[PDB]
Amino acid sequence: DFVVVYTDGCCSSNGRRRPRAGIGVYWGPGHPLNVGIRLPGRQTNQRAEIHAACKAIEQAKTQNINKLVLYTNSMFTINGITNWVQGWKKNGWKTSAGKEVINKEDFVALERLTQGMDIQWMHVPGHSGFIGNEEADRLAREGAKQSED
RNA sequence: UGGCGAGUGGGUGAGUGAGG
DNA sequence: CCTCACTCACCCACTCGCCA
Ligand SMILES: [Ca+2]
Ligand SMILES: [Ca+2]
Ligand SMILES: [Ca+2]
Repeated sequence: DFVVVYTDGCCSSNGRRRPRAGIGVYWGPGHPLNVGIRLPGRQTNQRAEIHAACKAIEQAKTQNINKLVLYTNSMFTINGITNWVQGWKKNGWKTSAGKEVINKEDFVALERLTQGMDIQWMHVPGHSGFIGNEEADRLAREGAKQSED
């Protein structure tokens, strides 16, 4: 009934001068939907993690899939979409310190995708998961090595 | 009061740069 | 496995500064 997918977002030189952010998605051994692309827009790891998910819900919708089990090591991504967003719409998208929520654009994009979607968000220990997370990371790393389109 | 920018030190986890 | 240096961003909350 459900489908299991592994996503990762990386970023070479995160917070440095020339950051390169990539995303990776893993469905199955040699699954043709396995992808590792350079992330357009601002080059951060947090944006890569959110949009690495985003691409998974994107691809699942093109497969008439609505029940998803989504794996990512980003507690930022998981806690934001499952918790913080509801309070953010209520307080005008303001962090605990009163400043604007930086990745609002990415979280709005993510939730817009979760509509009509039944996703079970699951966390992976970044250094203790099995080959699903390990590979998905490798797709992200090699995706950040590419140029944009 | 509104706007803006730095911190403080606990939590969540992430992504890195340089070396053995 | 070991060592230095970071940022990305949020939760909890109380402090400095800047502008009307
Ligand atoms: Ca984008
Ligand atoms: Ca104030
Ligand atoms: Ca850490």
